[PDB]
Amino acid sequence: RECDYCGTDIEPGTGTMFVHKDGATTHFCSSKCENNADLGREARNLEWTDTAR
Amino acid sequence: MEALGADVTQGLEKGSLITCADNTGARELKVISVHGYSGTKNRHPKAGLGDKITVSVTKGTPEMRRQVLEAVVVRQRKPIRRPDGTRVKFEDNAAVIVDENEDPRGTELKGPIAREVAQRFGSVASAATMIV
Amino acid sequence: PQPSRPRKGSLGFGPRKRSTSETPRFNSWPSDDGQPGVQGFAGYKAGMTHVVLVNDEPNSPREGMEETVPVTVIETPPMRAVALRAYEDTPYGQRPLTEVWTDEFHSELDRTLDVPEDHDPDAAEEQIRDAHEAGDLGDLRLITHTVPDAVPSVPKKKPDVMETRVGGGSVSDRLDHALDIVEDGGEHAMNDIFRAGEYADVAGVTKGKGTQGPVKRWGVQKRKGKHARQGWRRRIGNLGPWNPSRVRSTVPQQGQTGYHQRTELNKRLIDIGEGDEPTVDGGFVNYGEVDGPYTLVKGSVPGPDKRLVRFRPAVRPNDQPRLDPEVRYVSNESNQG
RNA sequence: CGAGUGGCUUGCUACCUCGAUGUCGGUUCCCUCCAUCCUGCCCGUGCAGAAGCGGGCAAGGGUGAGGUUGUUCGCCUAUUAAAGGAGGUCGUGAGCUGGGUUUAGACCGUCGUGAGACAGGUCGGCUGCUAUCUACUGGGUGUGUAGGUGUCUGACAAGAACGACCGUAUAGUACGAGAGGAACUACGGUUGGUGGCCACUGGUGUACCGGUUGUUCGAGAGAGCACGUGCCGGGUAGCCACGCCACACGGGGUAAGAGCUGAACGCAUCUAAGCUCGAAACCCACUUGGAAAAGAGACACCGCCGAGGUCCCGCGUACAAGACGCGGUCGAUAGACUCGGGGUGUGCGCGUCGAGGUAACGAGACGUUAAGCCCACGAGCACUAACAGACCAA
RNA sequence: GGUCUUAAGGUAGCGUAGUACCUUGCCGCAUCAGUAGCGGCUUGCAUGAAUGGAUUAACCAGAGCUUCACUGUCCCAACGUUGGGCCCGGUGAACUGUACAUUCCAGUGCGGAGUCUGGAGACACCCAGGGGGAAGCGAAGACCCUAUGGA
RNA sequence: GCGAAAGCCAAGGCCUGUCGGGAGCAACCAACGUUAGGGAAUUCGGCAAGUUAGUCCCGUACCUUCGGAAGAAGGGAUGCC
RNA sequence: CGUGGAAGUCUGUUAGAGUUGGUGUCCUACAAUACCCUCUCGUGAUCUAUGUGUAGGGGUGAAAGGCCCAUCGAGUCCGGCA
Ligand SMILES: COC(=O)[C@@]12OC[C@]34[C@H]([C@@H](O)[C@@H]1O)[C@@]1(C)CC(=O)C(O)=C(C)[C@@H]1C[C@H]3OC(=O)[C@H](OC(=O)/C=C(\C)C(C)C)[C@@H]24
Ligand SMILES: [Cl-]
Ligand SMILES: [Cl-]
Ligand SMILES: [K+]
Ligand SMILES: [Mg+2]
Ligand SMILES: [Mg+2]
Ligand SMILES: [Mg+2]
Ligand SMILES: [Mg+2]
Ligand SMILES: [Mg+2]
Ligand SMILES: [Mg+2]
Ligand SMILES: [Mg+2]
Ligand SMILES: [Mg+2]
Ligand SMILES: [Mg+2]
Ligand SMILES: [Mg+2]
Ligand SMILES: [Mg+2]
Ligand SMILES: [Mg+2]
Ligand SMILES: [Mg+2]
Ligand SMILES: [Mg+2]
Ligand SMILES: [Mg+2]
Ligand SMILES: [Mg+2]
Ligand SMILES: [Mg+2]
Ligand SMILES: [Mg+2]
Ligand SMILES: [Mg+2]
Ligand SMILES: [Mg+2]
Ligand SMILES: [Mg+2]
Ligand SMILES: [Mg+2]
Ligand code: NA
Ligand code: NA
Ligand code: NA
Ligand code: NA
Ligand code: NA
Ligand code: NA
Ligand code: NA
Ligand code: NA
Ligand code: NA
Ligand code: NA
Ligand code: NA
Ligand code: NA
Ligand code: NA
Ligand code: NA
Ligand code: NA
Ligand code: NA
Ligand code: NA
Ligand code: NA
Ligand SMILES: [Sr+2]
Ligand SMILES: [Sr+2]
Ligand SMILES: [Sr+2]
Ligand SMILES: [Sr+2]
Ligand SMILES: [Sr+2]
Ligand SMILES: [Sr+2]
Ligand SMILES: [Sr+2]
Ligand SMILES: [Sr+2]
Ligand SMILES: [Sr+2]
Ligand SMILES: [Sr+2]
Ligand SMILES: [Sr+2]
Ligand SMILES: [Sr+2]
Ligand SMILES: [Sr+2]
Ligand SMILES: [Sr+2]
Ligand SMILES: [Sr+2]
Ligand SMILES: [Sr+2]
Ligand SMILES: [Sr+2]
Ligand SMILES: [Sr+2]
Ligand SMILES: [Sr+2]
Ligand SMILES: [Sr+2]
Ligand SMILES: [Sr+2]
Ligand SMILES: [Sr+2]
Ligand SMILES: [Sr+2]
Ligand SMILES: [Sr+2]
Ligand SMILES: [Sr+2]
Ligand SMILES: [Sr+2]
Ligand SMILES: [Sr+2]
Ligand SMILES: [Sr+2]
Ligand SMILES: [Sr+2]
Ligand SMILES: [Sr+2]
Ligand SMILES: [Sr+2]
Ligand SMILES: [Sr+2]
Ligand SMILES: [Sr+2]
Repeated sequence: RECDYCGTDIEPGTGTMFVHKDGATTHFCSSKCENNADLGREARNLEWTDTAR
Repeated sequence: MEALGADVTQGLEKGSLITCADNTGARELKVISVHGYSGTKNRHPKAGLGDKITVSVTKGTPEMRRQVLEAVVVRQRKPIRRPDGTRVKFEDNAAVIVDENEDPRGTELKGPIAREVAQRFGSVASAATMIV
Repeated sequence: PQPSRPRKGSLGFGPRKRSTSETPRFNSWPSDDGQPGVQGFAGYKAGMTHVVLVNDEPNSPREGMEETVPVTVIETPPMRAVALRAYEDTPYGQRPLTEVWTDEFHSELDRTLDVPEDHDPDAAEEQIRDAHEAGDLGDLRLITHTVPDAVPSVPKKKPDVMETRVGGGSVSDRLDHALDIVEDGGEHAMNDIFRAGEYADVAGVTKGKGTQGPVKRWGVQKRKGKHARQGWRRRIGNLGPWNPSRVRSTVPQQGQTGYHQRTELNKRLIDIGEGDEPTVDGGFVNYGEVDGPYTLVKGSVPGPDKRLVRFRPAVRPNDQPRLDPEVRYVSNESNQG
C-alpha cells in the first residue's frame, strides 16, 4: 500500500487507518503525517512529501 | 463470544457519553454496563468495539429518553489492531441500540461500521450502509 | 466490607535478587522419546523485527491468510560440545562421576578455562560403562560452550560455558551418540537440534533495572487523590498489622529489579537460517548488523541485546508442531524512526 | 421443649493501663478462619428436560463498578460464575485522610430565675519526632568448611502461576404432547492474575529541528532573557502500557461419594482385614532460590614458584557505596573522521517576482536547496586513548 | 369537653425548618440508581410575630444542590525537569539510654513478654530502604472519679 | 502597555539570600512539565489542578428597592506590509 | 443627545492593609506563629509614622473573655513565704 498523505510506500505491518465521519478511509504511514493533517496542512504544500516532489 | 479477529483497546468506560448511530429517536447514549464483564478492584468497567453494552438514553426524543436499553459498540476513537498489524481508528465513539435477539431497534444505521462488528452481529451488518 | 483483590505480584519468582550466573541454567529437561540428541542450544540476542506469515493453524478461521507476527532475532552460531559428563544415582540424588574431554579446543577457550593438557578419555569412558553395567548410571549431559568470536556485534570473546542434557533412545545408544559428537570437535548447529516451526523454551537473565520501588517492582498502586499530595506518592500503606509484630517477607518492598533468570515457555521458532535476511537498516539499535547463523523467535525473549539466551525443546507444549511456516516477508526497515 | 459450640452483637465485671497503649468511618498493604456466595467432585428431590430447591466433601482461586449517607450498617442501579461472612489491639494515624464523635466561636429548638445544660440539630475549628534495638526487602565485607578455574548436585525454601467465563461444532439433537431444551468431546476467543519484552500502536523525549510574540546586543546575520523549554509545531534513542509474547496436559494418593470381594452373623452387608474408583483441594509435574546442608557437597582440568587473583587502563549486557560483566595492541573497548541509518522541513547569501510608492522603501513569493542544522544507533577505520607498571598467592 | 391549671389559649404568616423525635415522613422533579438538593403536602416530639414574623433586589474567601465547559481527581499509571537523596573533602549537633539484647511460634504471668516455660530458628560485621514491633520517642491524661483543692 | 502592571534593559549595585567535589545522577521526597482513549467514574466535598481571559463590534434573560441584574449568557474580530 | 464627575461604587499583587484554601513546605524550623501559591480590601467606619492619654478587680474592647511587651476567666516583679 501507499500513504494517502505523503505518498511513500507504507511498510507492511505498520501504519494507521483513519475512518472519517462520512466513511472515507485514509491510510497513514506514520504519526508525523497524521499530525500534519490535523494541523490542516495539505501534503502538496510541504516540500518533504513525495506528493509535492 | 465469537472471536472478532481484531485486538481491541477498550476506549470507553462506565459513564461515557457516546453517539447513537441509528434512527431510533435516541441521539446520545450513556454506558452503564458491559455484557459478560467482571473487573478488578478500583478499575472502571471498560467497553470497546464489538462489545454488547447496557445504555441509558441521555439526549433524544421524550419517549426514548431515560430508557435503559441494550446496545452494540460500533465505532470507537481509540485504535484497534487488525491481523495484518494495521491500526484502525474512528472519528467518534458510536453504538447501535439492539433488542433481546440482537436485532437493531431502528431501521437505518447512520455512519460507518467496522467489519469485525458486522461479522459478530449479523442483523446489524445487513442494515449497515458502510463497512470499513 | 472492603473489596477483595489479588495480591500485588507473584511469590513464585522469589527472592527477587541478582542472578549468580549471567548464563541461564535450566532446571528441567525434556522427556526421552525419539532418536538421541542434545536437549538444547544457545545464542545471543540481536533485536526485533516483524515477519508476515501464512496461518498454519488448522482450527483458525484465518487458515491460509497473511498475518503479521512480531519476532526476536537471535544470532545462533555453532557451539562446541567439549565434554561428556556422566551422573550416577546415589542415595543423595545425582552426583557427577567422570568427564570425557577432547584434544581439539577453540583458540580462545583459555579465557574462561584451565584447558586440559593431560587427560585419559578412555579411562573415563570405561568408568561410565562399568557404572552402566552396574545399573548406577543416571543421566548423560554435555559440557558445551559458545563461540562469541563468531558474532561481531558481541564484544566478548570469552566463551559462555553451560551443561546440556542428551536424551532419546536407550542409555547405551545415547552414550555412544554423545561420545561421537565430542570425539570429533564438538561442533553442532541449531539445525542438529531444532527444526523451524517447533516450540522451544527460552531461558534468559532479564534486563537490569537496578533498585526500584514497590510500584514498579510489585505493581502496587500509587497513592491516590489527596493522599498523593501529603508527602507519600509511591510508598505502600503499611508494612503489616499490629500483630504479628514483624514484617512478613510477603509485603511488597523496594529492592533489586531485573537481572533475574526467567524461563519463557512455548516460544515458536519462526525460521532458522543464515545470512543477512533479518537485518535492520542502519543496524539493530545498540547491537549491530547480522550476517550469519540466526533464529527467529516468535515474540519477546528475556534479556537485552548482546545477552546469551538458551534454547530447549518445550517440556510442556499446548499445541502440536506445525513445521516450516511460510515466510512471505521479513521487515528490514530501520528501527530508528 | 431439651443439649451445646463460638467469641462476630449487646450486656455484665472492674483484673491490666490514668508520670497518656492516639478516636469512628474510610483508605492502602500483608497473613489467616470456615459456619462455602461462585468455581470442582458429589447425595436427595415434590429429580422428564431446561432452570431449580435441600444436603455432603472442599478454603486453590475469585467474590468486582456505581447513586443517597461521615457513616459501620443499610437502601437502590446496572453488570456478574458469584458479586459469602469473619479474625489479625472492633489488623493497619513513628502510613494516609479528618467527613462523624469530643475543646475554645456562633445559631435554633427544649429546659433553667440565672450562670448555663442537652446521649437534640447546625456552620467553623491544629494531625509532632533526624530509627538506638528488633523485623523484613534488597546490597556488600569477613570468618568457617581447607591453592585455583569452570561445570554441577539438591537438603530444604517460594508460587495461584494459574483462576473463571462466553461462543461454535455436538444440536434444534437426547428428554418432553408441546412449550422448552441439555451433556461427553473438540475447537475459537474474553476476563482477572502472573512473568517478560518494545518489531508494531501509543506516551514521554526542558537531545534535536522549525515557527513565532516582547525586549536587549544599531539594522542584517547570529544570539541572551521571559523558572529552571517564553509560547506553539514535529520528534530519534531510551524508558514505558494504552502496545506485544508466554503461563498445560498428565501422573500418584485421598475426602464426600459410587462400587467389588468379604466375615463376624450359613443369609445379607462398600469395611471389620483386602480392593477398584473418585474433588478447582493434597503430592509429583513446571517456574524461582538454594554449599553456611557443621554429614559445611560432587566432577573435570590447571597449579604449589607459580595456576589463578588484585591494583591499574578503555568501557557497559551492570550499578545508590560495594558488587557484577566485557575489552586491554595476538586489540574494534571508548573518542575523532567518513559513510549508513534516523530527526526537522528547505539555510546564509545572491537572482527574479512583489501590493504599492516619484524615488527612498517594501510584508511576502520563487529558485538556487530532498536544502541547512542535528543525533544518546550502526559500519568502516588503530589516527587518538586501552600505556607504563605494581601487589598478593599454596 | 360541647370549662381546668396559672392571666391568656397561638391570630398574619412560616412550616419535616441550621427548629421535626418518629425519619431516608408521603407525592413530585432529577439520576441507571439521589439518607443529598428543590417544589408541594405538613396534625408543628418542641414554628410564630422588635425573645420580632414574613419577604426580598443587591452584596459574600459564609452552608447545601444541579447543569455546561475543563482537566491525571480517578480508570492507571509513564516519561521528563530542577533541588535533595547516594559517593568524596571540610564543618558538625540533638532526641534518647536500668541492665542484658540474633529472634520466631505457642504457652505462662497483674488477664497485651526480645529477657519466664517448651520448642523452632540463629556464623560475625557493614550499606541502602520503607517504618511491623519495642503496648517506640515527646507531655506527672485535658476525658472520668476522688480531695472537708483553686479560680 | 491603560498603568507606579508583566516581561526585557540602562544608571548604580552585586556574584555574601556565602561550603564544596563526584555519579545520565537508582529507590524515595520537594517543586514542576507533558501524557493516548475515557472525562469527576475520584472524594465528605472537583480538595488539588485545570478551563476562561486583554481590546473592539454585535447582542443580552428572570427578577428589581428602577440604582441594579450586566463583562448576564451567546456570536464575530484581532498579525505584518 | 451632550456636559458633569457623584460613590462606606466596581477591576486592580500601584503603594499599602488583610489572611480564604492548599488542612502544601516547615514542624530538634530560616522562624517560640516562618515559606510558597491561591484568596480579600484598596477615597474610606481607609492605611500609616512619631508624639501623647487610659493601669491591674483596674484600662481598653464594632464583644472573641479579645488585648494590656512570647505573660490574661484578672499583667509583671519582689515580698507575705519555708
Ligand atoms: C497518646 O495517647 C494515649 O496513649 C492514650 O492511649 C489510647 C487512648 C486512651 C489512653 O489509653 C491513652 O491515654 C484510651 C485507650 C483509654 C480509654 O480508657 C478510653 O476509654 C479511650 C476512649 C482511649 C482511646 C485513646 O483516647 C485518647 O484520648 C488517648 O489519647 C490521649 O489521651 C491523648 C493524646 C494522643 C495526646 C493529646 C496526649 C489515648
Ligand atoms: Cl458496571
Ligand atoms: Cl492512597
Ligand atoms: K490510660
Ligand atoms: Mg474504592
Ligand atoms: Mg523505535
Ligand atoms: Mg515508523
Ligand atoms: Mg504506639
Ligand atoms: Mg465443612
Ligand atoms: Mg488461602
Ligand atoms: Mg466511590
Ligand atoms: Mg482499629
Ligand atoms: Mg501502626
Ligand atoms: Mg500521627
Ligand atoms: Mg514520622
Ligand atoms: Mg459535616
Ligand atoms: Mg462539624
Ligand atoms: Mg425536604
Ligand atoms: Mg408582641
Ligand atoms: Mg495524672
Ligand atoms: Mg471537666
Ligand atoms: Mg471555689
Ligand atoms: Mg488523557
Ligand atoms: Mg479550587
Ligand atoms: Mg499611638
Ligand atoms: Mg463563651
Ligand atoms: Na510530609
Ligand atoms: Na495502631
Ligand atoms: Na459457649
Ligand atoms: Na465482650
Ligand atoms: Na480507621
Ligand atoms: Na477457597
Ligand atoms: Na453506598
Ligand atoms: Na488499639
Ligand atoms: Na484512623
Ligand atoms: Na495523623
Ligand atoms: Na487423581
Ligand atoms: Na414560643
Ligand atoms: Na467582606
Ligand atoms: Na501529573
Ligand atoms: Na518500625
Ligand atoms: Na445627565
Ligand atoms: Na496566606
Ligand atoms: Na489583677
Ligand atoms: Sr543447567
Ligand atoms: Sr532446581
Ligand atoms: Sr498532611
Ligand atoms: Sr506481639
Ligand atoms: Sr456450588
Ligand atoms: Sr460520587
Ligand atoms: Sr461498628
Ligand atoms: Sr440505618
Ligand atoms: Sr480487615
Ligand atoms: Sr473533623
Ligand atoms: Sr450525628
Ligand atoms: Sr450532641
Ligand atoms: Sr569458628
Ligand atoms: Sr451450546
Ligand atoms: Sr424453539
Ligand atoms: Sr532558559
Ligand atoms: Sr469409601
Ligand atoms: Sr562449602
Ligand atoms: Sr393554627
Ligand atoms: Sr528460652
Ligand atoms: Sr529512613
Ligand atoms: Sr549594570
Ligand atoms: Sr563563608
Ligand atoms: Sr511535546
Ligand atoms: Sr461528583
Ligand atoms: Sr467572546
Ligand atoms: Sr482548614
Ligand atoms: Sr523548607
Ligand atoms: Sr506550625
Ligand atoms: Sr499547590
Ligand atoms: Sr478591589
Ligand atoms: Sr472603595
Ligand atoms: Sr515566696
